[PDB]
Amino acid sequence: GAMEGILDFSNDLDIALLDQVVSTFYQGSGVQQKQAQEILTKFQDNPDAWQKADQILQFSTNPQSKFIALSILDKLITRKWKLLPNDHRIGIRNFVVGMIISMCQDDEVFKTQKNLINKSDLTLVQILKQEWPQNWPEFIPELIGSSSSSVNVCENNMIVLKLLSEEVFDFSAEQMTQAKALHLKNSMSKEFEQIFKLCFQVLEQGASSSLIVATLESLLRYLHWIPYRYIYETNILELLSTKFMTSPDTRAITLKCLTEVSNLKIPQDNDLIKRQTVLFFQNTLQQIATSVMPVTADLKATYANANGNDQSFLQDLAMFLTTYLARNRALLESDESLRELLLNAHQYLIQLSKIEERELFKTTLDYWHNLVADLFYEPLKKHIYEEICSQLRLVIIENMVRPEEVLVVENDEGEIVREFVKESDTIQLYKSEREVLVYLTHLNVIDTEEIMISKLARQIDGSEWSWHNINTLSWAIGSISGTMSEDTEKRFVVTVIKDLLDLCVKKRGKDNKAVVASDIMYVVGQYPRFLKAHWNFLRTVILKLFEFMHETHEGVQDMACDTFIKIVQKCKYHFVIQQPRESEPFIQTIIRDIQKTTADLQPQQVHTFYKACGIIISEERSVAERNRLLSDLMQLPNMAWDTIVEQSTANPTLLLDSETVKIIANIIKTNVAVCTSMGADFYPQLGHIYYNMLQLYRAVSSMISAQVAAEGLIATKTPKVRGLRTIKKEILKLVETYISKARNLDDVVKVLVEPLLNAVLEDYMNNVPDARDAEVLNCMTTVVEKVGHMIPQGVILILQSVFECTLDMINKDFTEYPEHRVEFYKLLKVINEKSFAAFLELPPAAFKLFVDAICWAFKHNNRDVEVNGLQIALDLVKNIERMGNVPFANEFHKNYFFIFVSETFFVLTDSDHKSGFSKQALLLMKLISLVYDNKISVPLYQEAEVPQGTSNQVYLSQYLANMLSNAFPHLTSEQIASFLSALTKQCKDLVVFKGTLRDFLVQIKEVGGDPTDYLFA
Amino acid sequence: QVQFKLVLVGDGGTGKTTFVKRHLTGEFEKKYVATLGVEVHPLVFHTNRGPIKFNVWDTAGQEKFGGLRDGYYIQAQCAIIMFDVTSRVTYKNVPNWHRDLVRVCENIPIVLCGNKVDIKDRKVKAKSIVFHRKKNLQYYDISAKSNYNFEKPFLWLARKLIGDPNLEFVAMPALAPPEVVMDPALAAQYEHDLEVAQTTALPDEDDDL
Amino acid sequence: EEDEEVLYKVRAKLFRFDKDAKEWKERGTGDCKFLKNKKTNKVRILMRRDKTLKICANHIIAPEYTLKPNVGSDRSWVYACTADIAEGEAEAFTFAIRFGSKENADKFKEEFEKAQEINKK
Ligand SMILES: *[C@H](CC(=O)O)[C@H](C)[C@@H](O)/C=C/C(=C\[C@H](C)C/C=C/C(C)=C/[C@@H](C)C(=O)[C@@H](C)[C@H](O)[C@@H](C)C/C(C)=C/C(=O)O)CC
Ligand SMILES: Nc1nc2c(ncn2[C@@H]2O[C@H](COP(=O)(O)OP(=O)(O)NP(=O)(O)O)[C@@H](O)[C@H]2O)c(=O)[nH]1
Ligand SMILES: [Cl-]
Ligand SMILES: [Cl-]
Ligand SMILES: [Cl-]
Ligand SMILES: [Cl-]
Ligand SMILES: [Mg+2]
Repeated sequence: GAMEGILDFSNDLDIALLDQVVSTFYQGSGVQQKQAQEILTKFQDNPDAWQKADQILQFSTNPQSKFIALSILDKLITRKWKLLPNDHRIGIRNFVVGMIISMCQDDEVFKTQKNLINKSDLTLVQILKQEWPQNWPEFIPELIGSSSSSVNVCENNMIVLKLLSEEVFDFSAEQMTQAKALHLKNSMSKEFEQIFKLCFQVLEQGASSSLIVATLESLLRYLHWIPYRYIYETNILELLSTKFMTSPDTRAITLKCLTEVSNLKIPQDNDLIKRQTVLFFQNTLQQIATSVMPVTADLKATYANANGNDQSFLQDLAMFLTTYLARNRALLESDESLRELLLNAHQYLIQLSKIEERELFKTTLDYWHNLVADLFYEPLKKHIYEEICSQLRLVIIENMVRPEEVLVVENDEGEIVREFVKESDTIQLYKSEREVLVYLTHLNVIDTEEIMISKLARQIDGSEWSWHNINTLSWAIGSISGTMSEDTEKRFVVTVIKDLLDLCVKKRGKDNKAVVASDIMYVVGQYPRFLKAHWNFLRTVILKLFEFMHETHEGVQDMACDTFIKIVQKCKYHFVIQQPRESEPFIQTIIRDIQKTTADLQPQQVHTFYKACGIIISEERSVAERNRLLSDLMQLPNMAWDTIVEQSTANPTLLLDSETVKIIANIIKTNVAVCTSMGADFYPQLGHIYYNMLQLYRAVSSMISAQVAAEGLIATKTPKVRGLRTIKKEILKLVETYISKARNLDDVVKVLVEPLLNAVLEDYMNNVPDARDAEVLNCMTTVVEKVGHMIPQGVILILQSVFECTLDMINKDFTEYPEHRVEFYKLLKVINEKSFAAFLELPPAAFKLFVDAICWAFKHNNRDVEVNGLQIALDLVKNIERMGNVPFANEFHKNYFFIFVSETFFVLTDSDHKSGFSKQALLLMKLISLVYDNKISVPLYQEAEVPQGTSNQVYLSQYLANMLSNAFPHLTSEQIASFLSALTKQCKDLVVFKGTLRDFLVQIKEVGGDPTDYLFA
Repeated sequence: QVQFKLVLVGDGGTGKTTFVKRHLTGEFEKKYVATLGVEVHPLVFHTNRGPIKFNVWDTAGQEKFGGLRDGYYIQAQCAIIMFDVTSRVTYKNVPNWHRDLVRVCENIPIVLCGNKVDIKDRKVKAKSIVFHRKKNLQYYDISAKSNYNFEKPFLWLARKLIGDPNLEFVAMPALAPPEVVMDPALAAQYEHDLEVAQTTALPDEDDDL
Repeated sequence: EEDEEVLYKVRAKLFRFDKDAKEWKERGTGDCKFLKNKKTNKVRILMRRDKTLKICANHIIAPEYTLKPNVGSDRSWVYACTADIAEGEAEAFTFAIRFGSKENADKFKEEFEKAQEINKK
């Protein structure tokens, strides 16, 4: 089309056409906008487009065209500046400087084209990064001089200086070499005296102005790095904390500056300086109180109204107060004349903490944590803050977020229902709130108890009754478990529970009952110490939870299951012993009525119930009695299993019933649940089902294969086949779970392993890729982890069965079979760690695939795979080194040393694997250090490639210089030589070695990097 | 009408396009196809203060596909900065995106979003996410996949842009749908179309819905 | 929806078949409602997305429609719709709708077919 004309560089650039394409992109829509975007990107990306920038800036009537011209120049300056002839560098500097001057001296342009002038300023700063001060020594003096000729120019100079400071001090770490960063920081430092003089003069001579605001914005950046004498040995603190707090346009930026002043490195034992730190805080707070709002103001209301910049101001005030006080509140704590200031600042924080804004609340809460943690330890301090702390108790008790355990919530229609999903984003908030409230309780347990107990009295008598109010209070009560002595706690908990039960009697309807039930469950579950000391109560609580397991309210039902196991995890001992005045241990009572108790539960809830029983049974350390309890617990699943094993062995067809498949899955899931809590103790139950379970695995495997054969790969998506695979997956999970916890490893090897490998390995190998369970790999990882050292032939069998076929599934792209990918490398990792001899036994062709697989893992951007790839490589190198001077090791180095070096360099330098930098560097350092230390016993070069006596050190340098020369042809020979010299010298000092790598990664992104940068030290 | 330019920025792979698509069509795109430069889509929400239209400029996070880069930000009226809670480098780069953005857009409302909270192995800890505080950005944990908090960034931005802290999304009016019959001639191809649909499995059959 | 009686409501995930790609694409999750207009006695499906409340299905439950199973699910139905106006102008779709359980799916079919009989009257 017509817009594409600007891409033809054989003709003059039609600037009017360019302006039309730009306007179509920014202001148009749909297909035309999309086409214009594509054309502009192609235009921008033309390596000759920079040659058009001057013409565009001169003749365009579209500010966006000019912005894009500047972006083109930015790319040139940042990547190819030193490729340019010197006259082009001078010309570009001249027209950028001239454009800036021209736009500043025209008032209408300076007012209306801020975006373009800011972009021009940044582009100038890119030129300074290349040229200044070595080839632009008078830049700063001339900037300072030019500031007096025009207020527009002066203001713009403050923007330039802000951007320069940012680029040098805030954003240089990733973008410059260590040497270049030091040069520019030193250069700014050396001329800062004159910069500050300009800034201070401007601040002295004005009150409220766009110039003053720009100057203060620059000051904010300088505060990141300048010496504190500029702030404390001038009158600048007075100006910041008085004059500039009074006008709202300067107040925002001044407050941010004062926050950074509070972070300056300042002498610790100077009374004069301490006085100045107190004074600026005193001044600032006086200005807040007189010009903004008094300490009594309702900041919750102000924030919620959201006028102008009020939300940002209140945020910035919170940041200022918390920052200053966390560092300096001790300066205000001992002098009686400073007590009012200290308490007023904290009172503002109390008011800020009432604001409804979760992220701001986290900020103030972090401060309260800092304060209360200090008051918990520091003698003679807590009394100072007793009124602040008392108010804070109310704030926190009234703003407690719903705990993860409380599974009911009010819907939009006013009904109390089970939550749809977990509120994952309040997990940390709750922990932080609990932390602060626990400290506050410790600081004054009488105040805390009085507040909670009187709030509960107001729920009962109805004056303050609401779901919100009973919930937050109940959550607060639960959250402070552990703060009181057992005896004090005993009285507190009794009072609370009696009152919650009274409250329940009074409140009717399923919504009310669900809310109060949830609160009682939360509280009782949080006080296991109390439960342990009160058996009759505990027994009665558990019986009530069993009643709730029949609730039609699914939230209350599910919470009862969770509360049951939460209590059992802490109180299990009391379920296994025979309590006084009981006829049997309560575990016997539970097991005997388990069918009735769990009848209305969903399967996963039944499994949780069985898991809890397992926790209790493992309390019995007499083996005969424990095994009998396990047998009793498993009676119902074992009886169902026995009947199915009878049927299925008669008929492979009876297993085809979907109802039977579901029954089997749930039997195995029940076994998994109990094995999870019983671990090593589960063995007798595993032995009861083991051989028939593996026969069932084979039978189900046959059904799956038959279905795929008869119906196609689509069969794997059907409910029937997914159900059958669930059986296989749960069997694998059961075995993995047991072996992971097994204490008798002789039995694992002698009884479990051979039949397991027989049942699972050939089946995995001989199924089509889409029917292979990644869970097989996961199970084998645990087998090798726990008993790999005892089963060398078994480990070889595992590799033969899963290695080549799994590699072929995952080596065509980085995305297919994501679970197999991840489990495959976990398996190779543990085999390489525990049974390296298995890799030594591979045929050479398979060992080559192993090296290929490791390097393939490096290239993943998926962290689960990448990290394991890099670890396997490092472990493999270590394994080879441990063999010493033997033929396998010598051949390994001859075949693979340079493969590992080159592949590691590739992922280090391609900008697509930045997450792996640290482990890549570790690997490269290990490889280089092998040659530096002469640990490779044979030549790495074939003979006649280099003279016969040549060291591996000399050859490694030659190889690497050639590799880098060809891969990075824009580097000079000396850049490459200097880099390699430094890198090789630094191969015993990881932090320095990594710095050298980072410097190389900077230099490869540009032309003409200084080779002396690699001498940085 | 009442329409606002929104720019979406953040590292490649963080879920920017997937997040927008979810809002546009309801779908969850499982594949990672890198955005080339920028994709612009209009996106309308119905509120108690009337409709609000965002013109969403979904920018490329991969350096090699960045296109006009900060040129996309010109005249943006709001923004979302995205990272991935399962990738620490993406949070480490948030200050870089923010720097480039605010240099062009000096006073706009910006939401920072930590995406992919559905993934079990979270790497950027909740406690670590503090960059937004001094920069006055709103922050939310989100998941385009589970829809966790998916509406929050747009609700907050709408409130800031309209200047009404009590603005809420409301149910769009639902016109009476038409009475129509399938034309007989098409019925033969509809049989084929339905067979293909019936025999293509629905995704994520282990999900709650 | 002021002039309409809610005959049935169930939580559901709705998909549309993309025939150009060869895949199902989610259109929305939320409450699927069968609404009977009190003036005309016509019954429609109206479904809105959680949180945003955007309409993801709005069509008459036509007597001609037939619910069919999907190969991968025992808790879903697929059917051709010839006139859905969720996105604006009436458009034809192949929909799939999935529920929390088989029991809900079977109840949906029962209610769907009752609604079809009402629309025949
Ligand atoms: C609604 C009840 C209603 O409708 O009236 C609520 C939601 C209830 O359904 C839920 C109750 C739950 C637990 C209760 C706390 C369990 C009750 C235990 C109980 C009454 C135990 C007896 C044996 C006691 O020990 C009594 C006599 C004693 O006073 C207790 C309450 C305090 C103690 C132990 C004092 C002491 O000195 O030891 C939901 C889990
Ligand atoms: N698990 C999970 N995956 C997600 C989520 N959001 C996006 N993804 C996945 O992340 C991948 C990348 O998503 P995409 O939206 O293309 O990322 P992007 O930020 O637009 N990348 P680019 O900047 O290169 O255009 C896709 O595979 C997508 O399915 C999420 O919330 N959870
Ligand atoms: Cl511009
Ligand atoms: Cl000085
Ligand atoms: Cl115990
Ligand atoms: Cl050279
Ligand atoms: Mg994208």
